[PDB]
Amino acid sequence: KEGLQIGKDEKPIYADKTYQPEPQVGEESWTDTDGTNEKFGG
Amino acid sequence: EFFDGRDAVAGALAPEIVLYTENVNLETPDSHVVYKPETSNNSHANLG
Repeated sequence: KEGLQIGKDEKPIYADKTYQPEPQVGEESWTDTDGTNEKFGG
Repeated sequence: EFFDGRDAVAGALAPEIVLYTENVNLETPDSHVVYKPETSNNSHANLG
């Protein structure tokens, strides 16, 4: 309910609405191969 | 190596692509890799 989880610490860390998600970042390689019900934010 | 399509159930098995696999003295004499995910080699992630 709190947005895009961006890591773990058990306790899941959530995106800070002030700056996350960064418009300047994304997937790193062209071989994403993403079809398995992924979670995306912007 | 020979390849066929997607259905190719029992008898409709006729090759459509024939690839001549080989081994070469591959080398990169004037360039370096700037992005490589995994330290190991020959993985789907290493295609990119």
